[PDB]
Amino acid sequence: SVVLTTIMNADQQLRYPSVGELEQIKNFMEDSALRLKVAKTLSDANDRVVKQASAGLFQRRPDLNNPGGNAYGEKRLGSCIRDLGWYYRLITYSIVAGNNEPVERIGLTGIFEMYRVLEVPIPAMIESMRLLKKEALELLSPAEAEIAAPYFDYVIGAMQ
Amino acid sequence: SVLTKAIVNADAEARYLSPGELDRIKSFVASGERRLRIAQTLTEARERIVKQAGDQLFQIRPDVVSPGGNAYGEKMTALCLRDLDYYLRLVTYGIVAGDVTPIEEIGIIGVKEMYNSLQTPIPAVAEGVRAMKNVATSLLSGDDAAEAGFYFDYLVGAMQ
Amino acid sequence: SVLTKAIVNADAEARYLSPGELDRIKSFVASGERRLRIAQTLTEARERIVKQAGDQLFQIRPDVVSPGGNAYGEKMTALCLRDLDYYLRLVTYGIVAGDVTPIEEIGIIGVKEMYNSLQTPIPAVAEGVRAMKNVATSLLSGDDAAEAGFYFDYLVGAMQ
Amino acid sequence: SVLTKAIVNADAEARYLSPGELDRIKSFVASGERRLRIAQTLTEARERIVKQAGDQLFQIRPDVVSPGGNAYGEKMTALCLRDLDYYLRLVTYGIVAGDVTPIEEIGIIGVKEMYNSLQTPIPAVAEGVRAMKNVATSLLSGDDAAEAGFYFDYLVGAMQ
Amino acid sequence: SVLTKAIVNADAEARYLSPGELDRIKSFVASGERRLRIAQTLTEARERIVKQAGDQLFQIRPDVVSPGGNAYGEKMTALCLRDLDYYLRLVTYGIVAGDVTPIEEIGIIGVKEMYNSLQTPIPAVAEGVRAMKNVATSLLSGDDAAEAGFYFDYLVGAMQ
Amino acid sequence: MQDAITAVINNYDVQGKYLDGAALDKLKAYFTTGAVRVRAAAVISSNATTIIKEAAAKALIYSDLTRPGGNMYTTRRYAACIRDMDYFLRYATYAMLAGDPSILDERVLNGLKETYNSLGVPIAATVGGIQAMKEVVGGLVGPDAAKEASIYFDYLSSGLS
Amino acid sequence: MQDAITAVINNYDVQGKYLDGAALDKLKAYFTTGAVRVRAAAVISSNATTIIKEAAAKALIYSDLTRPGGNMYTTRRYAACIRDMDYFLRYATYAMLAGDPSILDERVLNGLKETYNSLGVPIAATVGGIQAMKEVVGGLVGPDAAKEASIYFDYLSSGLS
Amino acid sequence: MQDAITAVINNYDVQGKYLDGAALDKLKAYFTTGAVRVRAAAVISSNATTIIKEAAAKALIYSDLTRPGGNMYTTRRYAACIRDMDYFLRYATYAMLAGDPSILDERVLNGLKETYNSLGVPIAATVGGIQAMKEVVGGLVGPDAAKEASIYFDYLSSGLS
Amino acid sequence: MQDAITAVINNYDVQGKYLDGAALDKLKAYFTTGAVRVRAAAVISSNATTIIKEAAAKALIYSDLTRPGGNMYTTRRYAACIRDMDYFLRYATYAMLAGDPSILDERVLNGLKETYNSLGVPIAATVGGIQAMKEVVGGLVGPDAAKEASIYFDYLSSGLS
Amino acid sequence: MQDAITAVINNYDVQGKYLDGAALDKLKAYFTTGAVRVRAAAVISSNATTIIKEAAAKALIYSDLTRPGGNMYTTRRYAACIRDMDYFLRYATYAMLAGDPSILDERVLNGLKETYNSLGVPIAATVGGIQAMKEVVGGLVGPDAAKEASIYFDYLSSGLS
Ligand SMILES: *C[C@@H](*)[C@H]1/C(=C/c2[nH]c(/C=C3N=C(/C=C4\NC(=O)C(CC)=C4C)C(C)=C\3CCC(=O)O)c(CCC(=O)O)c2C)NC(=O)[C@@H]1C
Ligand SMILES: *C[C@@H](*)[C@H]1/C(=C/c2[nH]c(/C=C3N=C(/C=C4\NC(=O)C(CC)=C4C)C(C)=C\3CCC(=O)O)c(CCC(=O)O)c2C)NC(=O)[C@@H]1C
Ligand SMILES: *[C@H](C)[C@H]1/C(=C/c2[nH]c(/C=C3N=C(/C=C4\NC(=O)C(CC)=C4C)C(C)=C\3CCC(=O)O)c(CCC(=O)O)c2C)NC(=O)[C@@H]1C
Ligand SMILES: *[C@H](C)[C@H]1/C(=C/c2[nH]c(/C=C3N=C(/C=C4\NC(=O)C(CC)=C4C)C(C)=C\3CCC(=O)O)c(CCC(=O)O)c2C)NC(=O)[C@@H]1C
Ligand SMILES: *[C@H](C)[C@H]1/C(=C/c2[nH]c(/C=C3N=C(/C=C4\NC(=O)C(CC)=C4C)C(C)=C\3CCC(=O)O)c(CCC(=O)O)c2C)NC(=O)[C@@H]1C
Ligand SMILES: *[C@H](C)[C@H]1/C(=C/c2[nH]c(/C=C3N=C(/C=C4\NC(=O)C(CC)=C4C)C(C)=C\3CCC(=O)O)c(CCC(=O)O)c2C)NC(=O)[C@@H]1C
Ligand SMILES: *[C@H](C)[C@H]1/C(=C/c2[nH]c(/C=C3N=C(/C=C4\NC(=O)C(CC)=C4C)C(C)=C\3CCC(=O)O)c(CCC(=O)O)c2C)NC(=O)[C@@H]1C
Ligand SMILES: *[C@H](C)[C@H]1/C(=C/c2[nH]c(/C=C3N=C(/C=C4\NC(=O)C(CC)=C4C)C(C)=C\3CCC(=O)O)c(CCC(=O)O)c2C)NC(=O)[C@@H]1C
Ligand SMILES: CCC1=C(C)/C(=C/C2=NC(=C\c3[nH]c(/C=C4\NC(=O)[C@H](C)[C@H]4CC)c(C)c3CCC(=O)O)/C(CCC(=O)O)=C2C)NC1=O
Ligand SMILES: CCC1=C(C)/C(=C/C2=NC(=C\c3[nH]c(/C=C4\NC(=O)[C@H](C)[C@H]4CC)c(C)c3CCC(=O)O)/C(CCC(=O)O)=C2C)NC1=O
Repeated sequence: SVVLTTIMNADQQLRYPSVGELEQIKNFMEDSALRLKVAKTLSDANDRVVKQASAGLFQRRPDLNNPGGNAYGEKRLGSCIRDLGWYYRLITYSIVAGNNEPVERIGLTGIFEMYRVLEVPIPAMIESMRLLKKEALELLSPAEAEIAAPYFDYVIGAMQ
Repeated sequence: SVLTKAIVNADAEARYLSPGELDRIKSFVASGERRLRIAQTLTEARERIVKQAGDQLFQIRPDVVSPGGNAYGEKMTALCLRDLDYYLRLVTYGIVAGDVTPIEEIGIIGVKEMYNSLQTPIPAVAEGVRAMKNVATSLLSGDDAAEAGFYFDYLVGAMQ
Repeated sequence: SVLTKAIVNADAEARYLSPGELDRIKSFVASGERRLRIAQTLTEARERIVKQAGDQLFQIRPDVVSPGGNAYGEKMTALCLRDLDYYLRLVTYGIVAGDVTPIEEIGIIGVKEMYNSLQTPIPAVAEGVRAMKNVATSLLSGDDAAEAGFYFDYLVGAMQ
Repeated sequence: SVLTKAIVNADAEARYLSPGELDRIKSFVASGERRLRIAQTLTEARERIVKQAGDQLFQIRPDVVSPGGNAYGEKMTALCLRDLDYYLRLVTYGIVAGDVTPIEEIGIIGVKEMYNSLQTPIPAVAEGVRAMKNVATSLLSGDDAAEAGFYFDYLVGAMQ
Repeated sequence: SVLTKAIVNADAEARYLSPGELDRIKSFVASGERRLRIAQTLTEARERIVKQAGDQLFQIRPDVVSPGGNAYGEKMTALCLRDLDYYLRLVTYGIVAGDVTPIEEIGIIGVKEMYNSLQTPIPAVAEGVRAMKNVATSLLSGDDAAEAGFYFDYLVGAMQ
Repeated sequence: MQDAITAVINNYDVQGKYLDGAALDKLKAYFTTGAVRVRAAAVISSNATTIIKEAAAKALIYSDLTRPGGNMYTTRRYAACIRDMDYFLRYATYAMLAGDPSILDERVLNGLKETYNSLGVPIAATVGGIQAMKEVVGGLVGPDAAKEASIYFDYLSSGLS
Repeated sequence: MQDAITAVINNYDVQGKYLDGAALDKLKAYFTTGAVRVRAAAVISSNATTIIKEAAAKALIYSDLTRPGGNMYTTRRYAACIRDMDYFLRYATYAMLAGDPSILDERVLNGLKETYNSLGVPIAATVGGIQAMKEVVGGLVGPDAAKEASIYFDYLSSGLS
Repeated sequence: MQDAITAVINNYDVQGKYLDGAALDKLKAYFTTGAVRVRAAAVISSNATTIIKEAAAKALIYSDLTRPGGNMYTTRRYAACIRDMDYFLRYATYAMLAGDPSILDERVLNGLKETYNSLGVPIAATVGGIQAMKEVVGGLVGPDAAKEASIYFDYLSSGLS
Repeated sequence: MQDAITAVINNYDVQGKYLDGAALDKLKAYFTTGAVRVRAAAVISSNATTIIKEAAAKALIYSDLTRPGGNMYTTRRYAACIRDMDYFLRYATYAMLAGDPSILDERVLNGLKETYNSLGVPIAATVGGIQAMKEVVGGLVGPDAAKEASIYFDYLSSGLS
Repeated sequence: MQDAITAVINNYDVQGKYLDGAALDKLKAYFTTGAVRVRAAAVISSNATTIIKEAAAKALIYSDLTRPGGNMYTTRRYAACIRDMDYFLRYATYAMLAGDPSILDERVLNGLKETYNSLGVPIAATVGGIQAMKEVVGGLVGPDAAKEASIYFDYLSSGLS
């Protein structure tokens, strides 16, 4: 989280938190009251947004469910949908957390090294998270959309 | 500043600006109006603040203005008041910047060596900064007084 | 208290409490919880505040414990500390009441003739009260510190 | 309004406005939008309120529309209805103002003398006002109903 | 101003503003920026203009600063320079107004009586105004120099 | 005079004691009933004159008091008695708001019994009128304000009698 | 009478100071708002008479002012209107050409209440007539220039009442 | 005295109209600036004595005023002059809070000119002191309320001079 | 590196002055232009890769750089581009977030001409590629935020060439 | 390391559970109190050396530790013990800010026990110094953060012992 990111820098430089660092640590909490319902709203759709994004993604890329495709079969499709659910859970975790910490530390550092022995399309995950961000914002208002858009941008900005 | 501390931090990893960093930069630009107003209010009353802080300092530590004192004499006292004005200027710079980065480079790094060479009481200078903090917080509303005094306490802690 | 000096004004005109008076008589009861908690907090640390206030008072004005001093001797400084405890009790009373009304009756009206007959230094007692203010605001949150500092400053100003 | 009442007391005591008075003004300006909403609703629904309050007052005391009654006749009753409209406008003004200075200066001072001169039943007028109270509180939410009804009860008390 | 001289001129005939007067008002509002810039330029250099003009005047007419002179002595010379500064201020007022209406009422009507009572040489004051005109025209471009100088010649002619 | 908050303060000030836990509990007990007192005060203020009318109707008028030989006979004495009822109602409201009968003892009950006996005023009739007012006030306020409303009326009646 | 240009100079002259930044900002603001004023003055002119007729129909006529007893019952009382008006126009067209109240206080709105009180002339009616012309001129003049004309008309109405 | 809200209400009541869009926009125009006014008033109240001290130092004392023959000579006259400065500052604060110089007209400038002429007080020196206080207040409050604060000090100065 | 906030402080500290009106106006301008910059930074991010591909297709590819002999002829020379780029993005997105040339002169555009001269790397080609990215980002970002992004891209291209 | 927030995230990610009402309750309970954590951390940072001074004066020095044969004897060992003092204070502040002793376990208690055993450090003396730290910090920060500060000092003392 933000506290972890600040304390890591402080301990790396061997010093207390800074006079501009506490101003950010306090501003990270005052919007937490609003943000709690923002990440909450995506929480009770978690088995629905991914379910719809399957219908947004494997018709866009039909080779994912074609004989030369990686997601042929009901169980193979289930794996891709479970991966989408994992990414949705992680992005919600980071939304509740602050900085990129929850997603980067768990399911972002080593995507290419995983898929290197997995044969799963990174350019397909690009559109997958594009559609996830596309469908997860209309549940929110524009005020919440402004507090949700950058949190969605990091996946398609990192895997690239 | 906050912008420098945020952009260069997301440049040491070869990534774009973090979705966690497309925030507190935001609160900084939001509170920039209040920061500018507070800095202007401190700047208008620079002479009165310096004069009263020097008065309080010379009462509380009268040994410095004695014959065996570093600041004994009219022009050695003028130099002490000039140093107090310098630190008030640095505090205003820190307030506008939103971080103690500029004040740190301008008037803190090596201050121990400089004052040891000149044979000046660093605890006396710290007490002068505290008196300046009291006089400054006497001229401001509670929130703005706390905001200015937080930087003043940074100066007091650093000169230590 | 706010209660006593709002029925008195209504009775001075011989009317009922006004619409604009029955709403100001509600904010005080709302802040009564905070006032009671602050007074209990100050009451818990009554001896430490008294002892430290006496220490800073004697350091600032050692003439009172000089041979040509009113409080010269162990019993004379004991009486000074007892007066300090009295004034701290009055400040707690003012904080709970929400106005300065009880403290004026108990320990301000006639204090000039008090310490003139007893030959006690008013500026010395005022400095002791200010040391109490510092020690007390050292043990409180910022808003509560300001609320208690209001009554401490009133006592200092009235002893003048 | 609340501003005028605070300023009058401050001028009477020859002192600037207290922090409590400033907090009261801040709360009043916070409640301004709600006060405007209640006033707008009553203004939009005034005519029906007037007609129902008139019917309620008449069937509570039909003697006023009797041969020996003050309001006997079409043009004699139109004046009573216009008076009820007048006090409804006054209570809307009091709602927007926040306290009863405009109502006091417009419709209750000298009202006893005026109605004694006109030989109109003041207690009957009070019951007619209470009918407006019921009809108006029937068109508002609970706390808005309490807010408007407080001014209505003020008018009822000021009548007698 | 021109607006005053135009609107009141079309008010003595009981008509609206003439189509012949829905002009040069327009030229005045068009040249308002230039007039404001010229007035600010003169105001910025008020001390240099006054000092040099007084120098030239005292060289041209040394009798006034002689023992039998009206302006003999350091404070009598200070008063002469103050009068010159007053007339420079009036010239700037005329420039901004676009007409000599304000300077006429402020410092021309009755000036003959005042200076005759004080026994001051009106031709000497006129020469001082001419010196101020020369110094002012030395600091301006040709068009702006002519524009300010025309008011200067108005003052010179009026003091006559 | 003192309110419920400056009454505990005066108790702890004549002993030199600080505000211990019991004082905090007492002040909490007062603070928890703040809003109901204000609402009851507003209700009595808005319904004052009707209260006096019903109290007089139930207790005083339609008797020998308003007849010749009574102490309510003649318009001047009737107006004086109704003004006294108005004053009693207003000071009862003040005492109920302050949570203390100190104002009642200080500004109503001092010298009132001897003034009434020096004038011939029937104290029993006064107490009956105050009780009728207490009944009407308890009826108007509701369960929330009835008991603490009635305690100050019974305080006034006990001080008079 | 004063405009903005003269008002700033008069205010800065009694205290004897040169024109500083604040004065140059006020004069600059007037100079920037110097074309819409001129255009709206011409718009108020020409269509003056229709403005007066529409305002009269909207506020004055169709009321007690025309029936027997009113202060516009007959002609010549009707004729004192259109006149009476044409002032409140004319003036305040002067105001929104040399924008400052000043003229409206010195020439039109000064002792007018005394004259009306001595001549009858319902002040509430003649203020409703002013607001009617305010509406009609706001309609005719335009979106942005509807304001400051509304300002001067409101000043006239408020000062009269 | 009257403020923005009461001024709107009165200038609609005297014409007998209801709250329309213009008055509503005026009232939200006052409402939007509520926080700035109260913050500036709190700052002025906290720094009241320092403002008077600095204004007196800049404009009055250390001159012929405080020497014999000056009006501000003697302790009685010095105390009266600083009391007058406090008067002007406090009433300017009230006017800034209410958004209306009506309080200044009713309770400050009425007869002040003739009173000062009778007492021999230097009116020009008083206006200079008021302007020094205005400068100090504008320094303390900041651009947020500097203009609103300055307009009422300027109103006081223009009324006196 | 420096932003506007740091630049004003640095060139006001070397001369030892407090922040005056001009410095406040510059900081005011940056603070007012502080939201479109943040939005356009996020817009540039995510759509970065398509921006690079469009710029490459528009300027670099379909030219001498792809046939045998070119500096993008084979793979890994095509790979050193997209890389090389992603800088000139990344940087100048930093510039249009902490707006000042500074970063572009200290980190990216400094000795780059020497490196390209020692490694081949057609500078005219790599600046035409910069202008293609400028056009595509001006298209994607918006009407007003297309400028200052054009400013930093022009600074990069001009400095490189 | 972890704080309260990331501790909740990891504790739910281990079983793959979305954030529920209980988890959001824990996050709310952490968020509602961290502002006092920020103030306490600022106070501790501003008074770091003073806290070490009073803790050493109360618990370590004026004893056999500073005399010959003591562990704190000689300036080298004195500086080592005070650096350890400062490190304990800083890591306690980090733990109180994060609301979790995970950082204390990972970077403080790991290897410290048998390290002190191999170096001859008196663990009882270090524990006494840590508790003196906690006493001074509780005195400084006040009731708001006293127990939150003291719990992690107790954690350090219990881990060492
Ligand atoms: C519910 C109506 C009761 C009633 C009323 C009644 N009123 C009149 C006449 C007038 N009433 C007013 C009132 C006001 N002027 C004000 O300024 C205000 C407050 C802003 C008020 C309330 C006035 C001025 C008049 C005079 C006539 C007029 O102004 O046009 C009359 C007529 C009297 C008559 O007997 O001729 C009546 C009857 N009568 C009832 O029975 C109702 C209870
Ligand atoms: C139901 C009423 C009974 C009654 C009363 C009565 N009272 C008077 C006269 C006075 N009453 C008062 C009252 C007060 N003084 C106070 O300070 C207070 C509380 C603050 C009160 C209530 C006083 C001072 C007087 C004397 C002066 C005066 O009249 O104002 C009278 C008049 C007696 C007479 O005629 O001389 C009456 C009748 N009488 C009854 O029969 C009822 C039981
Ligand atoms: C009759 C023509 C009018 C009328 C009268 C009315 N009166 C009452 C009640 C009372 N009237 C009095 C009167 C007096 N007491 C005195 O000392 C004197 C002076 C000699 C007078 C005139 C009193 C005391 C009462 C109260 C009851 C009692 O006498 O004990 C009522 C009853 C009111 C009620 O609420 O019950 C009425 C109706 N009513 C009319 O309509 C006539 C105009
Ligand atoms: C018309 C909407 C209302 C009205 C008016 C009315 N006015 C008069 C008479 C006069 N009105 C004026 C007015 C002015 N003189 C000025 O100098 C100015 C400002 C520049 C004004 C506004 C005066 C002086 C008179 C008397 C002399 C004259 O007529 O010129 C009358 C005539 C009254 C009579 O018959 O004696 C009337 C009727 N009447 C309405 O009904 C409207 C409310
Ligand atoms: C001297 C023993 C003490 C002392 C004095 C002190 N005074 C001033 C300034 C002023 N004192 C006066 C006094 C008077 N004006 C009157 O009309 C009378 C009655 C005859 C008196 C006594 C005034 C008007 C001033 C203001 C300046 C002026 O005269 O123009 C100062 C200067 C304070 C400052 O801030 O500049 C001082 C120091 N100070 C001590 O410590 C002594 C105990
Ligand atoms: C692409 C449009 C053009 C092009 C480029 C090209 N570049 C290289 C190699 C390097 N480029 C860099 C660049 C940078 N280092 C920095 O630090 C920065 C700023 C932060 C820049 C811009 C460097 C240092 C190298 C050399 C080391 C490396 O490769 O990382 C090559 C490879 C050359 C080779 O084969 O040896 C190429 C091809 N080629 C084109 O056709 C365009 C004109
Ligand atoms: C005396 C000329 C100066 C001075 C000294 C001073 N020292 C202390 C306290 C201590 N000094 C030591 C010293 C040493 N420990 C070692 O191992 C060695 C090397 C052999 C030395 C020299 C220690 C350990 C202490 C702490 C107390 C203790 O010994 O247990 C003080 C007291 C400070 C306090 O805050 O109490 C003082 C004053 N003071 C002067 O003014 C001289 C310049
Ligand atoms: C001080 C209150 C007590 C004391 C201490 C003491 N410590 C050492 C040496 C070391 N202390 C450490 C400590 C740490 N390593 C870590 O990672 C952390 C937390 C992040 C800590 C606290 C280490 C590594 C050493 C060894 C290396 C070094 O000296 O820096 C000494 C020196 C022992 C010697 O002389 O060899 C001492 C004296 N001594 C006392 O008397 C106190 C009870
Ligand atoms: C005693 C002399 C006299 C008269 C007559 C007079 C008339 C008069 N007619 C008016 C209106 C009006 N008069 C009429 C109509 C008519 N008028 C006629 O004489 C015809 C019979 C009829 C048309 C066939 C209409 C339609 C209006 C409304 C204004 C308008 O036309 O727009 C008005 C304006 C106020 C109002 O609307 O009532 C006046 C003053 N005043 C006087 O002093
Ligand atoms: C010796 C190793 C090597 C190869 C092979 C190579 C290929 C190569 N093909 C390219 C483009 C391209 N290549 C193709 C097409 C094809 N590509 C094929 O291997 C198929 C035969 C065919 C599809 C059937 C197209 C269409 C483009 C243009 C870019 C685009 O597809 O948008 C480019 C980019 C530059 C350009 O546009 O010319 C490279 C790097 N470069 C190398 O260094």
